[PDB]
Amino acid sequence: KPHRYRPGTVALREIRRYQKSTELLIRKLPFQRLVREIAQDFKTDLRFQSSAVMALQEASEAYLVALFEDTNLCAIHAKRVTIMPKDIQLARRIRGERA
Amino acid sequence: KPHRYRPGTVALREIRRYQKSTELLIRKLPFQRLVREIAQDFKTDLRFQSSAVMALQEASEAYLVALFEDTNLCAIHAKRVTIMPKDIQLARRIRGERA
Amino acid sequence: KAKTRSSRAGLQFPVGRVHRLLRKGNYAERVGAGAPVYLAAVLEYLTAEILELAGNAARDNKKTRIIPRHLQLAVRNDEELNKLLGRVTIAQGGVLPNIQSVLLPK
Amino acid sequence: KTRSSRAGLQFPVGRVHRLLRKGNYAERVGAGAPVYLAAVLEYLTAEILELAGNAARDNKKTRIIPRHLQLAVRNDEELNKLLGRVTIAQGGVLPNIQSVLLPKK
Amino acid sequence: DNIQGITKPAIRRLARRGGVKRISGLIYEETRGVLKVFLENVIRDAVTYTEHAKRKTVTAMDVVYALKRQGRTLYGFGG
Amino acid sequence: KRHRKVLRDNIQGITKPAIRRLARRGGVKRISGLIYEETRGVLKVFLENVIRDAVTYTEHAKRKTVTAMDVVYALKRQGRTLYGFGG
Amino acid sequence: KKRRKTRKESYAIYVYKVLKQVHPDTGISSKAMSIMNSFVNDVFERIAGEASRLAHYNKRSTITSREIQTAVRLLLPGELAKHAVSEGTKAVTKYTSAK
Amino acid sequence: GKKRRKTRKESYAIYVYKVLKQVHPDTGISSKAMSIMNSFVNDVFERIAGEASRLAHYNKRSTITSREIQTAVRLLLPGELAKHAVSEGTKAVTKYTSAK
DNA sequence: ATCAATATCCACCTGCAGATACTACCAAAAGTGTATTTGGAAACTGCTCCATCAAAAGGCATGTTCAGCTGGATTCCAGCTGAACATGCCTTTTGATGGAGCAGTTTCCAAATACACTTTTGGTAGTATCTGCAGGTGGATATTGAT
DNA sequence: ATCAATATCCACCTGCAGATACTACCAAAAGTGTATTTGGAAACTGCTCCATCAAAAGGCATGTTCAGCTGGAATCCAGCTGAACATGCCTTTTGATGGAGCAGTTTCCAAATACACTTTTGGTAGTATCTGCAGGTGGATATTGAT
Ligand SMILES: [Cl-]
Ligand SMILES: [Cl-]
Ligand SMILES: [Cl-]
Ligand SMILES: [Cl-]
Ligand code: NI
Ligand code: NI
Ligand code: NI
Ligand code: NI
Ligand code: NI
Ligand code: NI
Ligand code: NI
Ligand code: NI
Ligand code: NI
Ligand code: NI
Ligand code: NI
Ligand code: NI
Ligand code: NI
Ligand code: NI
Ligand code: NI
Ligand code: NI
Ligand code: NI
Ligand code: NI
Ligand code: NI
Ligand code: NI
Ligand code: NI
Ligand code: NI
Ligand code: NI
Ligand code: NI
Ligand code: NI
Ligand code: NI
Ligand code: NI
Ligand code: NI
Ligand code: NI
Ligand code: NI
Ligand code: NI
Ligand code: NI
Ligand code: NI
Ligand code: NI
Ligand code: NI
Ligand code: NI
Ligand code: NI
Ligand code: NI
Ligand code: NI
Ligand code: NI
Ligand code: NI
Ligand code: NI
Ligand code: NI
Ligand code: NI
Ligand code: NI
Ligand code: NI
Ligand code: NI
Repeated sequence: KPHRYRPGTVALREIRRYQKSTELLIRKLPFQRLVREIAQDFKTDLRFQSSAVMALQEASEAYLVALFEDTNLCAIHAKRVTIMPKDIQLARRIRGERA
Repeated sequence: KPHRYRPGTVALREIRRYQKSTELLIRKLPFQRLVREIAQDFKTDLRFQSSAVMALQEASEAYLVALFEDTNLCAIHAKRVTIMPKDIQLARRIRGERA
Repeated sequence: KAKTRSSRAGLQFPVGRVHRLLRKGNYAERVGAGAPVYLAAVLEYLTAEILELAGNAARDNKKTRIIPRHLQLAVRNDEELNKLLGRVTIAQGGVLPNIQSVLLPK
Repeated sequence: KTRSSRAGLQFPVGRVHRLLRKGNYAERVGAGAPVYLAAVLEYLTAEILELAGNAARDNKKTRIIPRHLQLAVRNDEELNKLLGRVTIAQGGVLPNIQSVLLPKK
Repeated sequence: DNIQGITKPAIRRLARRGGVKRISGLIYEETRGVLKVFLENVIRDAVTYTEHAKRKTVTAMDVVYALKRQGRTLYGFGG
Repeated sequence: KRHRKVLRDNIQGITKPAIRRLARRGGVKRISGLIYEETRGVLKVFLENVIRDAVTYTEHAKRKTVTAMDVVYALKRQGRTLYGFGG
Repeated sequence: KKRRKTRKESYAIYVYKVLKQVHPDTGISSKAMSIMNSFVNDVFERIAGEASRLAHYNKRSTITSREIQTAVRLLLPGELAKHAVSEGTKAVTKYTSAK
Repeated sequence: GKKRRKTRKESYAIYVYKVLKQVHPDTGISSKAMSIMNSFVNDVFERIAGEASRLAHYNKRSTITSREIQTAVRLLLPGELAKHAVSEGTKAVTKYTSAK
């Protein structure tokens, strides 16, 4: 008398959903806090044009999305279907970010 | 009683040897003909300063060695020690040489 | 002024502007009359190509107004623009639908 | 009285003032800019020669060769990165074998 | 927290947009580390453009130019 | 008198031993049999791209000789800067 | 009202005109138009930048139409290069042969 | 002696050699390594000059001053190299500006 | 296979954010015409260096085969670890309102560019001359693989 | 564990390719001084759009349960390494030759700069008209997972 989908079915559904759209996927305020927090170590009492944070979010999420694409290829190459820190790690090394 | 090193022992010795040295590892003339052939298909009646060919070789060897490091890393991620075309392909995909 | 250099060259893009922009850009001491015409035309062509495929992209998705989504689809679907824009991020463009075949059910 | 000696520099301030003009980087070039640049350039040359000199020494050689620049650059985290997209002809690579490839057990 | 404001469901959404099906639990901390390194690099440079301009506000241009030189050109903010 | 021969199949001049040496420098211990043909392919594409830009610079200079500088400028514009050969 | 008028120029109106010639029935959002503006600035910068290098490699002090041409060759991929060279020569011709 | 007078091909090699004597008085340098060195100097010059170029543009300025060069160095060199380069550069400007 | 529960799809709908359309005021952008200057194409030509053949070894390193070791590919399988799931509360968002500071303006001078002798220097040219080290050899220490 | 059969080391040799040091002369580069011009600091200004917190909205932390993916273990065999053997028409290397074409120098004209004076126009700033589609719905039907 419960309705459960098999594991992976909701996953697949979500992929189809999120690849079809373009809305940002991190929530605006936590991102803003983090940006300000990180900037504070370079210079104190800083303000940000609202479009300057927008830019950073767009650039950040584009970057992570593409890193998950590469990460996924790395899992699959190891005959897995679960991404793991070693996958992200190998992507970044080959990309020349860790190297 | 004839003596045989086990498989992998001469290979390891070779890594040490070639990692130690800096000499070009493809022979000069074969490399030069290849350059002249590829260039000729773009444009006929070209000539090359000798240091143009030497620059192309130095550039091509450094590129191939580095691709092997990245490829080696891709085999090891797959829990192998044998490099395979799919390892090179994964390297080139993540480097953006492909996709 | 009789006719704008754009109309002399048959171009909808601002030849004058391009010429001025080449000077103020410190690209070289002198700038020949031909160059801004050549350059303007190249820029028009590339714009037309992108707008052409993004128009198509807008049509398919049953729409008449181009949004960043449509420039993303146009560019990423085209082997050539995609390379040219290999290191570019179009804001609000998302990604091409793609699911690795080994992840598909059963 | 040279501007180099005047700034306390071995690197040529006159030459750097000149190359900055010929390079079309801006309509005007202030007199301090070449001074600063010649200094930065000399600082970096000093850093790499320092370390290359040691690699030569570690290898019982007294003459620096491109192999020495390469050990120097690749062993130094910051030079390595500054020169991360750069190939040093005849530099070879750093000795490095991945653990798993070693024999044991 | 702050870095933890980038929540597990957010990270999961991004991964899905990148075509990811299943996700190891350790991925979340790794993703945040990765994000922090990305922003540090971009912000450091943008803030250097701000300091030069003698401003106390980071402008979109400062970010857009920082992204350019990091080799991550972004379109849509150059007005 | 005028020589010129036909140049063909020179990519096979990149011998198995020479590819084995390069992979060694790259720290590679074991090599599958299909690696040789793959490597030749990848090299060929690398050269095609470098040589093509190099020859473009050659033509633009109105030269018939490809200089070290043409190669050096070509490598530079593809993000593979080479030190050791000039400018 | 010539005070707050620090004129910010953009390729918008020209982008808009070209839109009509290719899809007269179709329009374009703010964000999209902004994307396009960035695109044109960018290609300008890249092409102009490459011409600048060419001119310098050959100790020239002028950027002629020959420089833009080589620049486009070096920059654009195959087919796009072909057509842009086409459009470019066509427009210089037309312009020479205009009163 | 003298063949139609070849045009001057200028390089940083004498400067590089001086700096080498300063840090390692008994060490020499092959001409290949010197070639690498001269390349590296031209390379860093172009890179700094170019960041500077852009910097000026971005701020509607038409002059590259020591301040543009400084921001450029900070944009270009990593961590500890930037700090010391900025310190050596500032040192030099100060030293220079206080003569006369 | 039977089949209920949900997801997904489709036409249709409204309202409003954001598109377009039309007018007016204006600095600066753009061309037009006309004396002035100069980069670079053209013709000639000296001198570098590229192609090419020769003939040896300085014979090295390659291609071919063949044995048999072991890494990679497969199959199976236990438990560990991610996915699915449900909703109150607690964090984000979407609104409102001063005021910080970016961006505009205009004043003015410290420092830039221009231009003229006058001096100094790095490149080069060319013999003249040491020296570090590549490659040789031997003969003493290090490792691998068979028992 | 011994050890035998190699590879590996490294310190002391050589002959010369390549590095450093003569002095030569000089075009160009660099300095010094002088008059003429100017970008941008710096000081003030306003209105834009940024940080703050109103309450209105709604995403997510929590934990428990369990399917299925992961790594571990076991077996098998073929695809790879090592090495022997035969011999490049193979590559290196040395060096000589003829002359292609690159690079340096001159003459000279066409296209660019400099500039003044005229005419246009793209951007900004409203003001008003209007419309494409995001989001809400109703109803068919396709997908999923439990039988
Ligand atoms: Cl992991
Ligand atoms: Cl494979
Ligand atoms: Cl022209
Ligand atoms: Cl200055
Ligand atoms: Ni902090
Ligand atoms: Ni051919
Ligand atoms: Ni296409
Ligand atoms: Ni360091
Ligand atoms: Ni063949
Ligand atoms: Ni159409
Ligand atoms: Ni140059
Ligand atoms: Ni076509
Ligand atoms: Ni700009
Ligand atoms: Ni320090
Ligand atoms: Ni039913
Ligand atoms: Ni049911
Ligand atoms: Ni339907
Ligand atoms: Ni509105
Ligand atoms: Ni002239
Ligand atoms: Ni000239
Ligand atoms: Ni022969
Ligand atoms: Ni067998
Ligand atoms: Ni085994
Ligand atoms: Ni089980
Ligand atoms: Ni768990
Ligand atoms: Ni609720
Ligand atoms: Ni207010
Ligand atoms: Ni204020
Ligand atoms: Ni201000
Ligand atoms: Ni001298
Ligand atoms: Ni000499
Ligand atoms: Ni030796
Ligand atoms: Ni021996
Ligand atoms: Ni043993
Ligand atoms: Ni000699
Ligand atoms: Ni001003
Ligand atoms: Ni002024
Ligand atoms: Ni089970
Ligand atoms: Ni498994
Ligand atoms: Ni089996
Ligand atoms: Ni001769
Ligand atoms: Ni001759
Ligand atoms: Ni000739
Ligand atoms: Ni010539
Ligand atoms: Ni108008
Ligand atoms: Ni308006
Ligand atoms: Ni409507
Ligand atoms: Ni309507
Ligand atoms: Ni809808
Ligand atoms: Ni419904
Ligand atoms: Ni079913």
